Amino acid sequence: QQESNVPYLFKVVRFKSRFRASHGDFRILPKFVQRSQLLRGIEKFRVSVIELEPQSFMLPHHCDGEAIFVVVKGQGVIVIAEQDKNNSFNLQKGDVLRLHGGSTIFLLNADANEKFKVYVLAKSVNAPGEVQEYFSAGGQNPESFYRAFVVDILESAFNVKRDKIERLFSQQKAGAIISASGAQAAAKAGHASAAGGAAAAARVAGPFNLMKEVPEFGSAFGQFQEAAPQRHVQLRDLDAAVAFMNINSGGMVLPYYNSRSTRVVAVVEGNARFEMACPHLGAAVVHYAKVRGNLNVGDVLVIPAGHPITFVAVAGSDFRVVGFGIDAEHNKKNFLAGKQNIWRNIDREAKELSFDMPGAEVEEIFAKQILSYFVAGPA
Ligand SMILES: O=C1CC[C@@H](C(=O)O)N1
Ligand SMILES: [Mg+2]
Repeated sequence: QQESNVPYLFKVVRFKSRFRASHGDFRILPKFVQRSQLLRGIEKFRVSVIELEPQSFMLPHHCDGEAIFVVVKGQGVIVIAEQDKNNSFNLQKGDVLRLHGGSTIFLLNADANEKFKVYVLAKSVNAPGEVQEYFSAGGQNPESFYRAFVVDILESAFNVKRDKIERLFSQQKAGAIISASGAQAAAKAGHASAAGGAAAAARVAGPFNLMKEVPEFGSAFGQFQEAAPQRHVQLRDLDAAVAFMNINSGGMVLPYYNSRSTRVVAVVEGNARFEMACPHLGAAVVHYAKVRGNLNVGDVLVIPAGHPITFVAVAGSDFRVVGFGIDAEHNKKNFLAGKQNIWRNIDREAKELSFDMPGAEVEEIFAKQILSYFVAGPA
C-alpha cells in the first residue's frame, strides 16, 4: 500500500482550491471516481473545506449542490438569502446545517484570532458529481455571473443606465474571501440566532449540535456521536448522516463495519493508523486485501459499506474525525470484538463450527475483552 495506490485514501493535498483568496480558502476534493470505479456508488457526492481567517467575509454566492455544513473549528455567521426569506445563524464548533441547493449565502468570521473551518458534503443535481459555485456578488475578481449578461439586458433588468450598472460589476477586484471591518461584522451578523433558532420552521432551519449529548457508543478511550436521518428530518432528503468520532490518545476503536452506509471520514485532530479488510482489491474464492495507511489532519478516508475497519490513535493527541454517511437510513454499526459485538448474538455451537475449535474455548477467547467500542491500542 504505497498510499497513492490505496483508492479509498485521499490525502489533504488532493483538495483543490476553487479560487485564490486572501482571507481564506475553499477547496474541494476531486470526484470520488477520479482514480477508481470502486467509488462509483458515491459519484454524486463531493466533500470540501471552507476556511475563513479572523475578521473575514466570503462573498454572496450559491451552489448547484445540496449541502451539509459541519463546523469543525471556530465560530462564523452564515446568512442565507432566498427569494422570499432571510436567515442568519451564528455557528459554533459541532454545529450541523443542511443548506438547500441554490441558497445564496455569505459567511463572516467575526473573531479576532481564531480561524473558522467548515467541512462540507454536497450532492450534485446536474451532471453526476459536478458541483459549481455561482458568484452573484463579485465583479472582476471573483467574476460575478452578472457579467455574462449583455449590457442592454442589464440596463433593462436593473432600469439603470448601462454604463452605471456595468461599472457596478467591475469594482470588486479583491477576491472571494476578504477583510471585514469590525462595524461590518456587527452589522452583518446581528439578526443571527446564535445556538440556532431555526424559526418555528419550514424551509431553512437552523443548525443542530450533538456535542453535549451522551455518546451512542463510548468508553474511557473514545466516543461516537451521530446525527442520523432517522432522528433529524433535515438529513432525510440526502439520506445522509454526520458522525463525530473521537479516539483518546493511546486508544483505538475496535474493529467494526457499517451495515449499509459508506462513510467519507475527514480528520480534524491528531493522527491514526488504519487497517481495513477489502475483498475487491483482494478478491473465484474470496481474499481480503490488507488496506492500510496513516491519516493526518485534513486527510480523507472513504470506508465502503460492509468493510471491516479499525483506527489506532498515534502519538500525543486524541484523534478526532467527522464522517459523512451516505445511504445512512437503516445503517447499523457492527462491532467485531469487545464485550458488545456481533458474536454475542451467535450461539456456542455455531462458534464451534465457525472456527473448528471447542465452542466454550471460542467463547472464552471472545470474552477476554471486557470493554466495548474503544480500548487501549497496542503499545
Ligand atoms: O455546494 C457547496 C459548495 C460550497 C458551498 C457553498 O455554497 O459555499 N456549497
Ligand atoms: Mg487563501
